[PDB]
Amino acid sequence: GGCAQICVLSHRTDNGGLGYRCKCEFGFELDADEHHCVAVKNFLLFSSQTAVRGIPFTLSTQEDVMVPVTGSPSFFVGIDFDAQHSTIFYSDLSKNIIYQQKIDGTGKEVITANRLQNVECLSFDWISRNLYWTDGGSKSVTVMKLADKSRRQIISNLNNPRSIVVHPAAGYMFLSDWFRPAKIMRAWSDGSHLMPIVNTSLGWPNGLAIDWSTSRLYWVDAFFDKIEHSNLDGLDRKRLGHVDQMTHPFGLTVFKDNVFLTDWRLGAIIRVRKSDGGDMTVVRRGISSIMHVKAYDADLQTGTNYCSQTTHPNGDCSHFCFPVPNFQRVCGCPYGMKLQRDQMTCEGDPAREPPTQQCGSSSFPCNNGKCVPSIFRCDGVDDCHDNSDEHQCGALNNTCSSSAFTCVHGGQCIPG
Amino acid sequence: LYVCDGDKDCVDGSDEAGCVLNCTSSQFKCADGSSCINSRYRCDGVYDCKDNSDEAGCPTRPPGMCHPDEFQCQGDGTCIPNTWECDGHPDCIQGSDEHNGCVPKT
Amino acid sequence: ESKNRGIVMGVDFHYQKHRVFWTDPMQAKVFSTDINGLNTQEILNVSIDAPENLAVDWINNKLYLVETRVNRIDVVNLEGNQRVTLITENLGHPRGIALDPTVGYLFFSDWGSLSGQPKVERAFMDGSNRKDLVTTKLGWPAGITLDLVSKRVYWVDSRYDYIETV
Amino acid sequence: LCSQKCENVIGSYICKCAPGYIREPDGKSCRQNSNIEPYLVFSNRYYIRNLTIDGTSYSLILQGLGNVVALDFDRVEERLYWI
Amino acid sequence: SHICAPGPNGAECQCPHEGSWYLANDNKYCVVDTGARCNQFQFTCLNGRCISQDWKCDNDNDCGDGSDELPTVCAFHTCRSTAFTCANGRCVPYHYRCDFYNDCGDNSDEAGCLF
Ligand SMILES: *[C@@H]1O[C@H](CO)[C@@H](O)[C@H](O)[C@H]1NC(C)=O
Ligand SMILES: *[C@@H]1O[C@H](CO)[C@@H](O)[C@H](O)[C@H]1NC(C)=O
Ligand SMILES: *[C@@H]1O[C@H](CO)[C@@H](O)[C@H](O)[C@H]1NC(C)=O
Ligand SMILES: *[C@@H]1O[C@H](CO)[C@@H](O)[C@H](O)[C@H]1NC(C)=O
Ligand SMILES: *[C@@H]1O[C@H](CO)[C@H](O)[C@H](O)[C@H]1NC(C)=O
Ligand SMILES: *[C@@H]1O[C@H](CO)[C@H](O)[C@H](O)[C@H]1NC(C)=O
Ligand SMILES: *[C@@H]1O[C@H](CO)[C@H](O)[C@H](O)[C@H]1NC(C)=O
Ligand SMILES: *[C@@H]1O[C@H](CO)[C@H](O)[C@H](O)[C@H]1NC(C)=O
Ligand SMILES: *[C@@H]1O[C@H](CO)[C@H](O)[C@H](O)[C@H]1NC(C)=O
Ligand SMILES: [Ca+2]
Ligand SMILES: [Ca+2]
Ligand SMILES: [Ca+2]
Ligand SMILES: [Ca+2]
Ligand SMILES: [Ca+2]
Ligand SMILES: [Ca+2]
Ligand SMILES: [Ca+2]
Ligand SMILES: [Ca+2]
Ligand SMILES: [Ca+2]
Repeated sequence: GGCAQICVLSHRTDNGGLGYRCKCEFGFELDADEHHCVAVKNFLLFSSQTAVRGIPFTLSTQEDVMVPVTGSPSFFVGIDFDAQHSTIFYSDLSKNIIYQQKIDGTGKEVITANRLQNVECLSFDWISRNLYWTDGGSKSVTVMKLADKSRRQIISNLNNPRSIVVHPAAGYMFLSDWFRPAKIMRAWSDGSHLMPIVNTSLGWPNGLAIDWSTSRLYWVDAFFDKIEHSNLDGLDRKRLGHVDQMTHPFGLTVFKDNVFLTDWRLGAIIRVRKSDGGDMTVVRRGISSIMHVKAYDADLQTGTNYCSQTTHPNGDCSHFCFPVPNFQRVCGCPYGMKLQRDQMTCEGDPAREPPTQQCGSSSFPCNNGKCVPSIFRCDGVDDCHDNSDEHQCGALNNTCSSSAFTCVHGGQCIPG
Repeated sequence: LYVCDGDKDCVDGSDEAGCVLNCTSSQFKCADGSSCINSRYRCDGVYDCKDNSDEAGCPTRPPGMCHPDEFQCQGDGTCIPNTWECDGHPDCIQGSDEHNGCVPKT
Repeated sequence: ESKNRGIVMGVDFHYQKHRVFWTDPMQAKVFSTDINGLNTQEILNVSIDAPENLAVDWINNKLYLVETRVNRIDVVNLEGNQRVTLITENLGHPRGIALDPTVGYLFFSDWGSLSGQPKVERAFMDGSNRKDLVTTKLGWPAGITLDLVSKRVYWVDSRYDYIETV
Repeated sequence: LCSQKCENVIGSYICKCAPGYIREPDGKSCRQNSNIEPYLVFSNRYYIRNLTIDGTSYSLILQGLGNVVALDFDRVEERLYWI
Repeated sequence: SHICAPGPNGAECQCPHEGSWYLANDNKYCVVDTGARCNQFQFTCLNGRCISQDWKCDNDNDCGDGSDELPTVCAFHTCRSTAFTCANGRCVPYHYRCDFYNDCGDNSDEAGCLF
């Protein structure tokens, strides 16, 4: 049909009597001639109990831009994106795993499955290619480097941390804690400094967003039901007008002249203007347990910093490179390691940070970096989603669980 | 149970014919008569039934002031919970909720 | 026979290729086979977690799927290697799908749209122009089929317990 | 020393505004937070008059009365009473 | 700077008896007393002059004499986290790294550059 990617039948009278139309595969979009395809720049992402999926910003079109992410069971909460590889990162609480996946559905990989309890926010730094997440069970903020899969925990002893956003150009990290007294906190990328930038008149600061056209910070509060925005020092502060039915906001993002918001009580996505509020538009309704909203933008992830310069890569740091304010870099080492006089380089620290075993005593270590109770080892079902636990069981080397049932001739075990 | 609930469970609507809604005291009824909804949803900021009757007849904030179960901040004219006044933490912009007039907890 | 404790939910065929296609929501998979029972293959497994019904287009060699985890109507190649989503807007409980490639019409049913109404609906095979074909005296429409010589649509309802034609 | 009310300290004082008011960075002055603008109402021999506190606007509430010596108002029912 | 003694917990420093003196830079340096004592976070040179501490051991002569660059300082000084370090035991700002200029004692500032 002269189409670049896909040709689909229409009514015989449609398209001037040609009877066909052209469509582009996931991750692609249609161009002015309605025949050729171009790669998507802008689309919105949102997460919910059942699914993580993305939709276009033009409300005239309401068909998904990416292959939806869904599994059995599912409870998605935290999401971020990587544009240079057409990838999204998502966290699942029903499995306590963080995954990376491609918007065409062709790839799925596990970032980590180890020592995640209540992860309910992900942030991604694209100059250094670092991933940050918040956990409310361990009450901590953790950072990982994806090339080496190197892990360090940089903030601890928080009360109820919820949301984290990272700014690579400014070298700042922002965090929110909603245990009374609630606070919004600023840190450096390595977590070396930490200070509350907002602690007055905050009840439930559930969500944070960054505005890049102005270098400003936005937060939404569910106790007082308000949207506020400030400058990154917290010293200039303004409040947007009353949103019509917003009564328990949770998630926030900012794109061009608009601010996008999610409400639990409505189970809805709302769009208003970031300067004033108002002009309420409802993008979706009836979403079962809607959690987070995030904006995919390839242009946002353009940039350079001292960690990314081609003539001296990774800031000469061996493991971690962190941007910090006033356009300069810092180096870090993973958990089992220490820094050397030339801070570029790392060494091993068995004194202060010895090695640790994967899962402790009363659990089975699964090959994907996950821990499950010993009773589950051969109960007949894949309690570890790599199917590690049910591997080579019923054989003479591994007898089966008392909860399971065993097949007499076969020596294979099935749930009771 | 199907004889009158709200759904036409058979073709001609023999069920739901001639009913009068009689929901219990734990619920609220809406002005045009179409729906009854639990009490928690009355006066919650969300229009839970058509014609907005669940939110129409609701208390409002007096002009420039706060409810008797609230506290007001001198520096910003904003309302916070009564408990927040004098609990060691400055909630107001100027921290006026932690004034010198309060007494300790042993 | 459904492997690995699965079931067969929806079935559709292609005649000039000797193929039969079916859906499994317990395995979350879509399968194709030759009508002689040989040459059996799996063609979609990435996000079809609760399929119900299939339709096939024999003029353009396309396969249409109804999905309910995320309410979707999707279009693929018989091999599974190209994919599009056509209808997403108001689907609450899509259950039935039927096609006429000669005229270029798509018919589908929903027993609980997000707007609240049960619906039987007509569309263009690309999803462009949409029309409500039945809304009066309609309960739980579960299946649609077409008569192509007389150009009639037949559908079945399980709440009001009838089989009816337009 | 303070607009509205103030409270004693063993070596100093502090200033506070009543409900419905905001305290400016002066630390000693109060401003009113209602969107409603105040106005003045006064009664002449034959008339009741309406005036703005900035002196910009003058108006008549009622005319042709005999000798209006006293006024008062009621907020609850939005009423005006006179002798 | 002048005289050292092995006191408890470490070394102690004393200045010559020949005049009026003052102790600076963790009392490890000796200065000749005329007042004019300097502010916090600075570094001082024996000619009685004060500079921003970052210039310390930067391989540049900040003062009328090289007190800022002496081994007595740079054997114990450590480079800040946001800096770059060379085998010389010297610290340079990172943007100088691979700038086509030396800025260290060795070629290390420009060593290994991918151009
Ligand atoms: C609240 O934030 C201000 C910001 O300057 C800070 O000075 C103060 O210590 C903070 N209060 C608490 C209890 O952390
Ligand atoms: C409503 O319920 C009350 C209490 O059972 C009963 O007395 C009354 O007759 C009922 N009215 C109708 C119309 O059902
Ligand atoms: C999905 O199908 C492809 C193609 O046959 C196969 O390689 C892959 O293993 C399948 N994935 C799962 C999870 O079954
Ligand atoms: C005039 O104001 C009174 C105030 O109590 C009100 O009751 C009445 O309805 C008003 N009438 C008109 C015509 O506005
Ligand atoms: C060991 O435990 C520490 C502290 O919890 C870290 O989680 C570390 O990641 C663990 N082990 C390994 C193999 O890194
Ligand atoms: C077989 O091993 C399982 C653990 O997988 C249980 O411990 C079970 O009690 C064992 N049973 C026998 C008979 O050894
Ligand atoms: C709310 O109640 C107050 C009295 O406390 C006033 O009557 C006001 O007019 C009411 N309505 C609004 C919108 O504030
Ligand atoms: C401690 O609290 C008790 C509560 O009954 C009393 O208020 C007591 O006066 C307090 N102690 C002091 C030292 O004031
Ligand atoms: C030198 O390094 C030590 C750690 O070995 C301390 O961090 C000290 O603060 C550093 N001093 C400077 C000036 O960088
Ligand atoms: Ca609320
Ligand atoms: Ca198991
Ligand atoms: Ca189990
Ligand atoms: Ca009924
Ligand atoms: Ca309500
Ligand atoms: Ca307080
Ligand atoms: Ca006094
Ligand atoms: Ca120097
Ligand atoms: Ca150089």
